[PDB]
Amino acid sequence: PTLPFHGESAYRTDYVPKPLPEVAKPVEVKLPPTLPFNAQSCYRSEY
Amino acid sequence: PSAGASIQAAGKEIDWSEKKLFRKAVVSTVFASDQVAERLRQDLP
Repeated sequence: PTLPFHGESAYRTDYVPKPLPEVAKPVEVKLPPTLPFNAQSCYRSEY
Repeated sequence: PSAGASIQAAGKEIDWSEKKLFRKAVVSTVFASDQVAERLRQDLP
């Protein structure tokens, strides 16, 4: 009697549509806070 | 002739908006100062 066949292409077995990589690292960063101007001049302190 | 209900092929829309001189670029650690920024400024322990 006829038999079946376990035939696979070498391109089809290894290249199945892979699961998509999980998109990640949406990192957002904040700046250090600003600082006041706590300074004089020569003509504000000494006069 | 009523077989005209179809989404149009060759999908370009003609860009009416401003052209993208600046695309969103991931600015991260090496082009991120900190560190010496509070070492030159001593934000206290």
